[PDB]
Amino acid sequence: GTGYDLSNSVFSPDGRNFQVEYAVKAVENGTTSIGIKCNDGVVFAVEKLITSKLLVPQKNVKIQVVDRHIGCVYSGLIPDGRHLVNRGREEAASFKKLYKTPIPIPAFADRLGQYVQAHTLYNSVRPFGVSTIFGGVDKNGAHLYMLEPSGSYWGYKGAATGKGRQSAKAELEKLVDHHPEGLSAREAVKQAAKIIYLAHEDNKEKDFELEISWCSLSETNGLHKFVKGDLLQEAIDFAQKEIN
Amino acid sequence: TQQPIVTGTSVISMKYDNGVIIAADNLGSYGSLLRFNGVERLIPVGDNTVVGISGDISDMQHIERLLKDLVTENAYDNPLADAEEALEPSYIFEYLATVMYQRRSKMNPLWNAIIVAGVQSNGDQFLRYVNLLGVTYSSPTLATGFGAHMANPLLRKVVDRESDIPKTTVQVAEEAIVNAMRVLYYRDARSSRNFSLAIIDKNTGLTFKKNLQVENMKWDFAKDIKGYGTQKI
Repeated sequence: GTGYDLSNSVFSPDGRNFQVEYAVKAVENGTTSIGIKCNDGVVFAVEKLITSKLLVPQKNVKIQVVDRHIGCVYSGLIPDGRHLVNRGREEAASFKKLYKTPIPIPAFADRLGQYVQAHTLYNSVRPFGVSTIFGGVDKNGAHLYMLEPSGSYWGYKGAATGKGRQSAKAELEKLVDHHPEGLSAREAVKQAAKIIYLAHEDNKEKDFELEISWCSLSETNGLHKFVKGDLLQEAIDFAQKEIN
Repeated sequence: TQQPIVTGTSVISMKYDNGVIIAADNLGSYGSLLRFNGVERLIPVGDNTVVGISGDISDMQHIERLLKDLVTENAYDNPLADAEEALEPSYIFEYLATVMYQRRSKMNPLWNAIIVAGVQSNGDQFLRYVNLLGVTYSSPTLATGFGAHMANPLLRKVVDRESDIPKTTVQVAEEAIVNAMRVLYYRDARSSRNFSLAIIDKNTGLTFKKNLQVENMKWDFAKDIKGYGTQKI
């Protein structure tokens, strides 16, 4: 028959949920965001399209902090990403309250995944429209995860989602091949700036602003912090050199 | 909480020309038993606020967790958590005071007396008090329990009015605080010789001194006390 793509949680004769795939398309329509796991932490980066010079630069932050050690950046429908980040913050607060210890990165990943999978379980709720790359440093070291609107989430050496996800994935594969020992935190920041600058060329019609955060056991003592000032400009210059 | 179990004794605090000083003993009393030592009752929040809690230690730990959660929540989606949009002492106070008055009104209070001391963004000295009843008052000198009875006269001899705050130096205020701690150790059965002391100066910042001890105690005259009246040997 027909009509399997009009209601959420409805399995097509193939075994698919078409509304989830449409949400994935909505994600693919979003900007490019990447995460890079280094030897002692993770680095998140995102492109912010400067639709007009009326936008206040360095403001309109896109990377959200969870607890004090988790970083999250979502590609797709930004409001849905904020909803998911708020839910994750509530989950982290609950975990810390009950077990005192801060929530581990895998636990947080599974919480977000179960939330999204529940959102893919009823025809009364729309699937999420954001792919979220998140992670941080816990007692077991660095962790980088990516979660899709289907509720599927995995741990990554490097992850990327958005319009320029393919070029970013190729550059991340190059980085993984050329660095088996692992990247350093600042090297990961420079590579994230480079990959963001390289993926902007797909939509070079309008100028963009780079936003980078990192959580490193040595560089930030395990806390999620926004890369700003001298390091951000250094990464921007590194990328500008790398393009040409 | 309807009856305190593990209790924290007095807390003292005063204002001086460039900020505030607060102090409290490190004793957790299980009623009449001096059960726990090294119990820090001064909780720093940021680089401009110290909260001194006296009373039920369980509710004190609850307030510790609440302050940590408040810091974490103020960090959320706030790129200015390091500057203009950081937790001011007045914010932390007003929040704690709202919580205390609510807990009172629900007939399940937090058996505590809290003194919030810090320096605002503009440099002004903030010193205020709340309790299980939600009563709020602010004075150049503030103390809880036996502190309010014994330390307050000594500390007010230094700063009786607001006009005495600009004249009072950090050394004078710290010496007065130490003398008040010694007097409390003299005449408070639930006091401790070990205490902690925080100084919030609008210039120097937050100085937190732990493991301090009461020194220069006068006990020699006890050798001459004999009997209770007519006895001589």
